[PDB]
Amino acid sequence: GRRPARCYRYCKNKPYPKSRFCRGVPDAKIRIFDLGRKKAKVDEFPLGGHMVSDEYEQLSSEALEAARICANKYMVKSCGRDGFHMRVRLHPFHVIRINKMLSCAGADRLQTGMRGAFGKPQGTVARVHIGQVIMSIRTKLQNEEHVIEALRRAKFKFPGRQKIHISKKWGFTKFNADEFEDMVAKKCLIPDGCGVKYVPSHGPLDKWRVLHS
Amino acid sequence: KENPMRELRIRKLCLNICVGESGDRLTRAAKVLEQLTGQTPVFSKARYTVRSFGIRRNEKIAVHCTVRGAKAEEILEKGLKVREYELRKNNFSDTGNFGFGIQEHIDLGIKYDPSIGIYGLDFYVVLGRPGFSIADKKRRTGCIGAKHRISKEEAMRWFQQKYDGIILPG
Amino acid sequence: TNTKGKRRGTRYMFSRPFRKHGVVPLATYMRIYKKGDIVDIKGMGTVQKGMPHKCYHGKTGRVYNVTQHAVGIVVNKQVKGKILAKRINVRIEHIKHSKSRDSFLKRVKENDQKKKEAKEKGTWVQLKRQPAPPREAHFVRTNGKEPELLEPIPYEFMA
Amino acid sequence: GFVKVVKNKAYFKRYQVKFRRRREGKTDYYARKRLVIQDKNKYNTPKYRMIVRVTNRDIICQIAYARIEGDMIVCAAYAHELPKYGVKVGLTNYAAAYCTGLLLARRLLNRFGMDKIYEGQVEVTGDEYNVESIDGQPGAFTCYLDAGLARTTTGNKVFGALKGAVDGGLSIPHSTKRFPGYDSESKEFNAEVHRKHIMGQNVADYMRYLMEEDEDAYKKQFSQYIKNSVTPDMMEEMYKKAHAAIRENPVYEKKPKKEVKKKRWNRPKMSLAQKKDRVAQKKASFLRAQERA
RNA sequence: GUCUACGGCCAUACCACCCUGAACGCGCCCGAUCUCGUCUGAUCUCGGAAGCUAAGCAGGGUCGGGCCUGGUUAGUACUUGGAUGGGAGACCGCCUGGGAAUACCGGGUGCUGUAGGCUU
RNA sequence: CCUCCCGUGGAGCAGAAGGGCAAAAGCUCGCUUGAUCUUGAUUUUCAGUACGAAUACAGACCGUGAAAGCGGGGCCUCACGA
RNA sequence: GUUUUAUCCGGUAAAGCGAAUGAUUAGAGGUCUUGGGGCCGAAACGAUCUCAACCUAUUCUCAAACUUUAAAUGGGUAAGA
Ligand SMILES: [Mg+2]
Ligand SMILES: [Mg+2]
Ligand SMILES: [Mg+2]
Ligand SMILES: [Mg+2]
Ligand SMILES: [Mg+2]
Ligand SMILES: [Mg+2]
Ligand SMILES: [Mg+2]
Ligand SMILES: [Mg+2]
Ligand SMILES: [Mg+2]
Ligand SMILES: [Mg+2]
Repeated sequence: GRRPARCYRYCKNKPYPKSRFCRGVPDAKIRIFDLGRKKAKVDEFPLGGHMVSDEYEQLSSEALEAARICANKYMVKSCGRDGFHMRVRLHPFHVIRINKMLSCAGADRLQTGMRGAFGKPQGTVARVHIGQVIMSIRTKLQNEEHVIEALRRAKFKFPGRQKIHISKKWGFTKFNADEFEDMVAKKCLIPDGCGVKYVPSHGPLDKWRVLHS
Repeated sequence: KENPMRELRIRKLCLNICVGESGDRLTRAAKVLEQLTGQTPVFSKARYTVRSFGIRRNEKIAVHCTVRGAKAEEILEKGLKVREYELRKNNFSDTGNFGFGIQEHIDLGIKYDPSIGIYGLDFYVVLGRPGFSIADKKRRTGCIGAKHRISKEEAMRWFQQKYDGIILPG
Repeated sequence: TNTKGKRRGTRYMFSRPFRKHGVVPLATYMRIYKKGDIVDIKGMGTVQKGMPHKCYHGKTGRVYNVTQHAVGIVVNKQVKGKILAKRINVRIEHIKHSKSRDSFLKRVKENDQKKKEAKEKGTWVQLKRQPAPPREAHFVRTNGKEPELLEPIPYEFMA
Repeated sequence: GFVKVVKNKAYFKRYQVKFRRRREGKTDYYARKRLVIQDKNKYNTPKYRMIVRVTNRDIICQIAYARIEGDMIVCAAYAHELPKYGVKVGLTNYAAAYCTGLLLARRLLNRFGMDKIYEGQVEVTGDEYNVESIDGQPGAFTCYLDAGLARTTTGNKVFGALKGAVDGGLSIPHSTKRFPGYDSESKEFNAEVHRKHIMGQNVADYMRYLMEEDEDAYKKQFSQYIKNSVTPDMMEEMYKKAHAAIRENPVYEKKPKKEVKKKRWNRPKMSLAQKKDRVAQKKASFLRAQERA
């Protein structure tokens, strides 16, 4: 029912989002993008490991769903259901089309060949660049090998080449792990849920004195 | 101690009678308002057409008139006399002005007439200070400034001092 | 297969800049345009009358006729392998003085003044502007400071 | 609150302010563009407009032409210099508007040296008058009325000033529809009640009307009229001799004042060092308050 | 040092709140006979001058929002021209020139024209 | 329905979409017929032919407005025929 | 069919979405309501626990028919008798 992904591997078209011009798009295969203990605080999961593409290509929503399921199963097996938090960082926004031909023994049957060849929406894929992050897993610092193995197993659900990278940031934040603790101590960062709020040294002094109090 | 230019006073009183439909009922309601105010009122068309209330667009629905000055003071006095000088806490808006309703128009001064119904009406007094007209003037119009405004608390206090009223905990 | 409407493809060309909508400032009307001076045709979209065609946006021409609200401009247009001097009527909202001409005339006046002054004081002076000459020989002092040694940095994957 | 903040960051990020005088509510730019812009085939021929602005206590009459760096004013007359001769009380009324328009007209004509020619309508009546240029002589000065944001209904003091100027001798295109004499019912101009308004007879009638009903209300209304004894019977002759004095000497001479020490009445803007020090002191005091607990 | 009238550029000028305002002024303010408009003298128009800077307005303030301008981002992204360069490709590197934009970190917060006042 | 406050337009401008517009180009009133009589020039498609449409003028006769002005159809991009 | 020096023109590549318009992930903090309701609250949910919706500050990912910003290459004009 679905064409091989090699037919839609490369970014050959302009982006074709689901909009008021592209109507009738079927839903993407991936609906859930965050798994594990999403409610875990920032300091709970210091280690962050990403899986990073090396090819400018298109990843299908079915491939993202399969990789998410595989990584979730391995992480639940190894670190337990509350010991990790995974975030898929690719959303299938690019609609791929199909010019369907009649798969019978006849070309006279109104096939028309390449006339009016613009196709109906086949599905959705995500566009990934060289260096872009596909999946992220944050967890305790001692589950580094489990994160690496989960991402390695998830790599097999994707066409191109991917690298595993243990990032230097603290968890899913954009701040370095070595500089995270002192920044929180001096209140440049305030935890809220899975992320932190950066508090710059500007604004009203009332927001400063609600801190330090 | 208090600047004389900060004294609260009634800007307008804004009587309104919302008859459901047009015709003789609306004409009699207009006669009621003109009799009460000594002042010709105006009609209000219906903005939209609703089947539930049975009105069509651009159909004369209500009648209303704004009254300013000593006549507003007297009409408000009569309305509050009918209300027994008591108002609910929520009868006051957050912009510093308030209002109430009168069920029958004949219990305030105006005698009944057989060619006149038993119409009720709405009073909505708008408070103000000297200098509120700058928001309405044509040349060099401007806002009134934060301290010059009227709060709900100030409107309640003014009601209590002037008309020795009772603010019920509604 | 393209339409031939007068304003096809002008969606951004004739749109106003960001936060510069509304009333047209009056200095644009207060400008003075004589015959023979050089103007740039731009074509703002606030004023829909007397608009230039999209092929004259960004072009520069010479004024030959002045009316109450517009000017007549002789502007070169290239059509296939020929350039022809078109004459267009454009309201003054869509034009402005070209500063290249102003700078050139200021240079001419300054050069004439230089000729007069140099003939007064005898000594010759250079008027033709020369292109950027090669840099001349010079000494670069170290000020007792050894130049900083630079080496390429090692690779690391960032994000 | 539970409603979207309308004036959030993005609202101010995309907000486009209007022109400064539009925000101040002083200039109608739609009228100004049609009023001050000269035809391009007239080049640098100035376009003169007679600005009239009636104030709570003054009337300003100016003649100006537009330039890129700003309006250039060639002649200004005020109602506050009327007490220099004749009328001293009851300014900012219709008669004072006529007087200041006449004063502006005479002063401009004297500055341009056109006085013996273009004498205007010396004998005042409310009927229409339009000066005509004399051939072989410099042409009549032509300007256009700028009423601003004033509502130009019949009887406006801006049209009183216009009548004063056109009687002084300027060629201002106008009609009699907006003069106080005009009858909106019969579409006719009375031209006599207009002269009454020019001579202030309505104000005098008000004075003698208040005298016969409520003397203390008369005092409250025309309090300053009582000072120096301006009375309804002499009001018209006051205005006549004021017009005569305006015609006799329209030249303005300035009042000199230079012996003023440079005193500053405004707080100067704080420096960056001062603001930083203030913030630091506030932080220190807050921490001190906490440690005192 | 300021204000008024008319402006030019149109936020360094806007927005929110707070403080101060001498003198002229600008205003608020008082009234409805006349001019003129209203359901209403609220607006508009007109005639004034008892009181007031409470508001408008002006100046200043805010580790203020915005806006303006710099630094960083970054010689990064992108890119003109070149190669019988690499790679199965996808794409990538180099040569030759050009070269950004967020986040983040600083500074600033109207300038000025004409005419006329006030300020010992 | 009536009242206050906020409100950069997030509405409306006949219609498709795009542009434009706030004491506007939107809404409501008042008066009107410039949607009139004419000659040329020009722009758009373009061969620099035509039609259509449009822009700036000039000469009449008018409309409106206190006036500056604006108006010879519709805010602009289509709505047509040897 | 070129450069240089002045001077305009543009909205592509890139970038942005804690900037408008559309698309979209997740937590966090607040308190109104025809959200569910809630276990002992009818009794004044005596109470306050949860989930909604909403708001606020953040956060992941996007646009040929989105955009504040914005290249390289490019187009016009000028460089005098
Ligand atoms: Mg097969
Ligand atoms: Mg393709
Ligand atoms: Mg006007
Ligand atoms: Mg700031
Ligand atoms: Mg390069
Ligand atoms: Mg004509
Ligand atoms: Mg038109
Ligand atoms: Mg384009
Ligand atoms: Mg792009
Ligand atoms: Mg967005």
